[PDB]
Amino acid sequence: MFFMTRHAREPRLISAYLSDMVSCTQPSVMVSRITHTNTRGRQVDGVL
Amino acid sequence: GTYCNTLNFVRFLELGLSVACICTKFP
Repeated sequence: MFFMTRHAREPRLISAYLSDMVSCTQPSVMVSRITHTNTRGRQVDGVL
Repeated sequence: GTYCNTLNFVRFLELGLSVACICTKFP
């Protein structure tokens, strides 16, 4: 029910929850010409 | 500017599982 409240002490269960959440949705199928990038060149995947 | 990728194909001998068996063709 409440991650950040109950498991407010252990900082690894929260990261596990976040990883499971981001790796839960099917990636959309859209290749585009100009998208978001970072300084090095990696493209951004999602928004939180 | 924005397209859709269709038919993500896949081969077998590039997978990696093709090191437990010796596959070979025969007519």
